[PDB]
Amino acid sequence: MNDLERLFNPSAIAVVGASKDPSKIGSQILRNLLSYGFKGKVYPINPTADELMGLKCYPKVSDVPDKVDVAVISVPSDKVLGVIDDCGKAGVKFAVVITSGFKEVGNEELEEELVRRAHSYGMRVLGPNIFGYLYAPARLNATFGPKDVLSGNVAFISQSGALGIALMGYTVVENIGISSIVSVGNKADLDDVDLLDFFDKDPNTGVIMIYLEGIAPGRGRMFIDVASRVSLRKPIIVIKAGRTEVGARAAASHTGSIAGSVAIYESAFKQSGILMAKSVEDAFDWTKALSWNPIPEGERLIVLTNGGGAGVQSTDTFADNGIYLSKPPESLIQEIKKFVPPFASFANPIDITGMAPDDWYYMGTLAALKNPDVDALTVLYCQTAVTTPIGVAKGIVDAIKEAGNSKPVTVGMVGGPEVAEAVSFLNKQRIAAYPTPERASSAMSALYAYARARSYVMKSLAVR
Amino acid sequence: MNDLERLFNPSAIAVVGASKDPSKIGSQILRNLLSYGFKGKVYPINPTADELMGLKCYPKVSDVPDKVDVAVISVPSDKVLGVIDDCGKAGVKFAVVITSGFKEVGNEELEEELVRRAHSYGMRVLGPNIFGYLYAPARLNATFGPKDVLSGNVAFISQSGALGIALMGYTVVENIGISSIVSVGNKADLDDVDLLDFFDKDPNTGVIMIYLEGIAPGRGRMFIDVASRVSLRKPIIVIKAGRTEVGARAAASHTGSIAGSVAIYESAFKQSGILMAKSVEDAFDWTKALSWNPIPEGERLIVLTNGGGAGVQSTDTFADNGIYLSKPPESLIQEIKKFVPPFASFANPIDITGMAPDDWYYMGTLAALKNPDVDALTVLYCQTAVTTPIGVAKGIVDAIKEAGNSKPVTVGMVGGPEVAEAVSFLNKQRIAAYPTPERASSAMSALYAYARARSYVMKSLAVR
Amino acid sequence: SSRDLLLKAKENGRKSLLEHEAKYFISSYGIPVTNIRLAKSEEEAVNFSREIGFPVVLKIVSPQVVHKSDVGGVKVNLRSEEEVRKAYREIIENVKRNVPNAEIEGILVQEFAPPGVELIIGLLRDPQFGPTVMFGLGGVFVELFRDVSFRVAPLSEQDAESMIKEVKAYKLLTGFRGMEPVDIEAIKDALIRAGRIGVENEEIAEMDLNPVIAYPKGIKVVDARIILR
Amino acid sequence: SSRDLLLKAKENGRKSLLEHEAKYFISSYGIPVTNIRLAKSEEEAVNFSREIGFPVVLKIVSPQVVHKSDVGGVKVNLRSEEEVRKAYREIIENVKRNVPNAEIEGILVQEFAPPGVELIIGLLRDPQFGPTVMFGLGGVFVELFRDVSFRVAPLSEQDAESMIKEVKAYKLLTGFRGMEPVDIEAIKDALIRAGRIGVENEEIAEMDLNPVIAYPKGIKVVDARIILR
Ligand SMILES: CC(C)(COP(=O)(O)OP(=O)(O)OC[C@H]1O[C@@H](n2cnc3c(N)ncnc32)[C@H](O)[C@@H]1OP(=O)(O)O)[C@@H](O)C(=O)NCCC(=O)NCCS
Ligand SMILES: CC(C)(COP(=O)(O)OP(=O)(O)OC[C@H]1O[C@@H](n2cnc3c(N)ncnc32)[C@H](O)[C@@H]1OP(=O)(O)O)[C@@H](O)C(=O)NCCC(=O)NCCS
Ligand SMILES: [Mg+2]
Ligand SMILES: [Mg+2]
Ligand code: NA
Repeated sequence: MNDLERLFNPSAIAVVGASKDPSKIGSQILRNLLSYGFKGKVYPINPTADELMGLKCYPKVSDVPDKVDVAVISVPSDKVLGVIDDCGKAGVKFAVVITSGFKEVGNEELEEELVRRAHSYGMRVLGPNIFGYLYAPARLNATFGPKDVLSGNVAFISQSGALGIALMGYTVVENIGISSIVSVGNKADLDDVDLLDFFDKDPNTGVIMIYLEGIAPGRGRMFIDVASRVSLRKPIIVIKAGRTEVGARAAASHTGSIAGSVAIYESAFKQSGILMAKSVEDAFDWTKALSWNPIPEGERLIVLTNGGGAGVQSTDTFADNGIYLSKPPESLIQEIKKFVPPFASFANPIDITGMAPDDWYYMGTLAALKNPDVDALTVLYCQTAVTTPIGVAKGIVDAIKEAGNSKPVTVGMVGGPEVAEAVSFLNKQRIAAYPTPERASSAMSALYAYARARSYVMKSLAVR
Repeated sequence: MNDLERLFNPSAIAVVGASKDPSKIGSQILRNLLSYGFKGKVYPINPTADELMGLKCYPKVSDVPDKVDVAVISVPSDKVLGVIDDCGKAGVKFAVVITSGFKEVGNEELEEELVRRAHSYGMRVLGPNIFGYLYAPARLNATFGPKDVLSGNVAFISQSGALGIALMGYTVVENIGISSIVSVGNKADLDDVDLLDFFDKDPNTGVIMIYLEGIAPGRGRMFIDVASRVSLRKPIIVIKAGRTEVGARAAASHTGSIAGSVAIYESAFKQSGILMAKSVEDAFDWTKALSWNPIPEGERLIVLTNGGGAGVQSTDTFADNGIYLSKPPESLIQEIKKFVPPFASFANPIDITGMAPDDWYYMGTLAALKNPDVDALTVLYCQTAVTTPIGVAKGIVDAIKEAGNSKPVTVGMVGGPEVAEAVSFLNKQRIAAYPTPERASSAMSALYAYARARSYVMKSLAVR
Repeated sequence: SSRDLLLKAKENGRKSLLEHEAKYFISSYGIPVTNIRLAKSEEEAVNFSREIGFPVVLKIVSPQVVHKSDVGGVKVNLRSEEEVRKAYREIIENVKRNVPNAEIEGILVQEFAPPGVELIIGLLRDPQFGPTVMFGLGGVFVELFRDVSFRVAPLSEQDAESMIKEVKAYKLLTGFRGMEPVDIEAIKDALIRAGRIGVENEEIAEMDLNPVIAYPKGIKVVDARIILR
Repeated sequence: SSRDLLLKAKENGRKSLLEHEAKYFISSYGIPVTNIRLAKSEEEAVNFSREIGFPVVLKIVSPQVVHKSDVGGVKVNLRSEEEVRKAYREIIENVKRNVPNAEIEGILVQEFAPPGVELIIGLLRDPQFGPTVMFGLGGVFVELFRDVSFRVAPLSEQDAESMIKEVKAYKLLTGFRGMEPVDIEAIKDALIRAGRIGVENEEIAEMDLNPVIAYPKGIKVVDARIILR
């Protein structure tokens, strides 16, 4: 009852509440399921329809001549308990309850009855009040959100419906590759803890991003225990809703709950090795970098820049994150002195001057990455007439390939429309690129933050 | 002279060091002057050429049969003093010295002599070591940066070369309308105070953004005095380079200067009513909002959202900036209750729920703006199935027009590619729109931070 | 078993431990306390005072005292067998007088606490995370500025060390004007044990070790309150 | 003119004002100081101490001694002439023994300072911004935690008020356990006047009012340093 393998990888899924009316939510889910390419059996359930979207329809899940793993329930709340009973009779393992009108509108009684009854059949509940879920490795889009996402290794769990389903679309724009989207909504039964356990053991998932408004009473200890063990291998980024006192009360009112302690949540996340994001932008910028790079093996981070200004913005940003640069290895300085002028600066950042052509980015990036005393690289570029943005990007691509290793790299590029395209180009290659030097630096700082978070957890688990 | 009217609006400009070779800096500047459409006289200056780009060329500025206001000097440092002498003889008032190789490479004596020589002829020096300057109302692009900018009311002053010329290009991407770009580089003579004095009186300029690494010894008092009075009418945003100790050393070596005190600069900025941005993105987000909006008359800020999660992200972001939301006026709550369901929230943020169709954004936005007891509005949108991003955006535009008034508005929209277009649509109409609720809230926070900064200055200038 | 202190209190319907009981309970977990004895007779008070060493504080022990200072239930800086016998009778005579209806558990003989750096160690139960340890510097730093750190129990050595270094007043522990560096290992050790107390004893609702005094070598809890549920 | 003190000091090649001269100077600007007399005789001290009232504090005025306490040049709480009189010779010996290089301007007689909330008011010259005033709370708050605010002079009433509210230890001014709120207006007044001293007197490189005591009514500068250039 605590393994979620058949939720994410079902053989058969029923959609209860799909209709001949294509505008209904049930129908929208069914359309996403078929167009995203689910290869198992899909069972529309409707009282009267003979078929929906070319599939044989049944009036009850219990009429389906097959073992249904998952039932996506899109009927009004006054109908839900009846569908649960029939799912229970049919041996359904998971009820994914889209339906709203439970604890979030003050009807806790109905919600607790829903969970009570599902459990009497050995059935778990996701939600209620959710937009569904997606699992890319099973080609399963059981949401009424966008019909597609970029495939990748990021799992995104959201307690928020509207922001969750919107961020699902935002991942495409920000080039974030997704393994799963899970709407948890009211969290009446299955929650973050249950999901982390699954994503811990999921080889398709390498990073976990959570939008979290609150943890249930009595559940926090289990949360730290699971998240800390996940964090040893996979970074967890939490966007905490209500991270200010004022906001905690606002979240405390949005959900129907008393306001958790801000300070104690912060400490729980630290003890979990969790990275707390203060914003969507930070969370996505960090997710990109953590998805696409290994953690650095040491603190010999190099910043390479064709302008002092960007370098100083970077330095200040790194310093705000407790990251301080040190002198570059003399082997590296010697390597770069082969092509840069003598009024170049080598303090770290390594300033190759505003006169640097495209090729110096290739040569500079290659030299840094191949050097055995360099652990990570942030490449900064300010667009000038002596260069082309795409040429610089392609230089970075080639240097990364040539070096034939994986050291973390982030790229900050500042300029006009040509830079926007070059940055887009890099991100499509899964090279973490950003349109400012502070964002590229913030993203690299996330890689270090995670390495320090993992180390915190390792140390706290040390055997006496 | 201290008056820069004829630096920015010259009748005649000379480009010293333009060449038959179109790749050289002088030639790039000359090319930008003609394409951006300068209407005065342009005099290419070159030792041998008879004409450059269809214009009569002269070997010396002093041979030009005209009063030359501005000489743009793009010859090697060893030839600069010679050109200054000639310009001096010719009665030139402003020497815009592109050339590098002065204080920033350790040649102090040469820089001081450049200035000494200019002043003996009553000539002011911009630079040296700069990429030039642009002034849109004079259709004057005397830079070797991008050929074009969007026209508007923002003046951007930059002490950094490479970052400066790249940010010039970034303004286009971020839809920021520019009145002026000024590279000040080494600041050997003309500096921020002189420019601020000009932009104070310039009716084309409404907002001043400065990338600032440092101020000259003995210049800071005058800086406060001037910036203070400017801030009474025009917002100044400063991107401070070296606002951490390690970064202060980082900028100390890029520039040829010692690092000033971080804490005292920050107090000086507070006494000047200046908004200090820690990043390019913050500065540009804030500049955009300050450029397109009046300051709020009071503290009755309303947040309108179709998502609870977005609303709490906003609340937290406002709280971090010292901004706290109050319950909306009863008359507004009544106006909105006419179309929203009972499970809508009115705590502020006003949550019109996730099922809000496009036109509820029109009606909601209109009601808030028209209401006498609402001073400012932040509208948040999460892309759901029931809305269209562009429809929501057009509703916000229509509501702003139909309200008639000018109250500050910012917009935060989350979703896929359709949101990115809607956001772009709003920005091209000079409605400050952002792809996340935190950036929309941070932008509105800057409008309030500026109102508060202006108040700090007004109270400090109080008569005893 | 030190749990007898908790069971005894529960049975008598008390919602907290008496201050000597809280100290004994804490002590049983290996958290150091300022030395104390409960005097049954005057002869024992005198003998205890010699054992504990002068100067001693004498105070009435009874579940009835809301404020021990103002029932004449506290005599201070007693430096001799003479002065002990004197105060031992003034207290009882005065406390019998002003609150006769009050079962006198006894009179507490308390060791002098040399001056040092004051700390707060606390334990509370968060609805989400359960027993949580709190650390702060004493005096105004917690009471006025609320400069505190929290770790969810049980605490590892890593948790204890980082939460100490995290408070803004940390430098008061590493040496300043007129004060040597104090024993951080002792502090870590007490924090971990405070966490253990909370994890193991579900009947303890909260605990405040305050003041705790840190010295160049070791720490000593001066006062301890334990609330039951 | 009080500028005569600056001129005298410059003429004698000195690079700071003597402690009593510093306080006279400060006082002439309307910043309240603890009362003082410079004793040129064992007899005059004892009188000046009879006059100023009691108790008094005695310390050495010498162009050559800077950190006074560790050379034994500071004696305290001297209620009778006789109580003082031993101190006069007592310090004299102690400085004679340990600074025979030092020049003895006299011994300083200092009026007593009731305890209060201690403050620092500073004046420095920043290369960019010129005369700058700084504020912070005394003791560990400036010295250890570096909790200070700055304002470029001259200071408006707004500058003074906001820089006071800005420091982290600000609540030490608005009432806490065993301490009333102090006179914020009087602090603001002194801050503004400190700024005026810097703007007007180019010969002053640096000034340190430390400690300054804040009371419910008024403030008093206890010690002042003025550095010349
Ligand atoms: C779940 C919800 C969408 C259903 O609303 P609805 O589609 O308008 O409701 P309906 O009554 O039309 O029922 C849907 C279909 O299920 C059918 N149905 C009803 N009871 C049924 C049952 N026991 N078994 C199978 N089908 C059933 C209905 O007949 C209808 O099909 P039809 O069009 O052929 O008649 C709605 O109640 C709701 O909760 N909306 C908000 C949900 C939400 O936003 N959640 C996300 C938060 S991010
Ligand atoms: C200013 C600078 C670009 C000139 O270098 P350059 O163009 O390669 O040097 P040149 O000598 O070829 O260019 C000067 C041109 O003017 C001519 N010239 C030289 N002295 C002259 C004089 N006194 N009067 C008129 N023309 C003169 C030269 O003949 C040449 O023209 P040509 O092609 O016909 O021979 C270079 O010295 C420099 O400083 N580069 C960096 C600038 C920079 O980046 N600044 C901003 C940092 S953001
Ligand atoms: Mg929610
Ligand atoms: Mg909602
Ligand atoms: Na440079």
